[PDB]
Amino acid sequence: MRGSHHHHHHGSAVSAKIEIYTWSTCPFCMRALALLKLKGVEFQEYCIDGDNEAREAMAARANGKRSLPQIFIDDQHIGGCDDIYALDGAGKLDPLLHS
Repeated sequence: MRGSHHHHHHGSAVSAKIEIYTWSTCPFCMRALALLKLKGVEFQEYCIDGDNEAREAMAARANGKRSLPQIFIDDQHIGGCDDIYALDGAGKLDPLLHS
């Protein structure tokens, strides 16, 4: 195991689970994607263009909301584009991404 390794009872290596549901061409989705990309974090985008079934799966997790985008971090519903930008402006987004 050659390398410079961090030990703190981590056990199996896991990380933040970051999810965003989008339409690719929605300007609010595009703005939220830009913010996540600028943070440099690894994240999963559920691009659901034209997919009603996926929108209903999204709504089932997002308090019935079908507005876009919808963002989850470690399985918690964060909200939409305005919500993530508001958190960042308050200095509260970085801690949630783990930093």
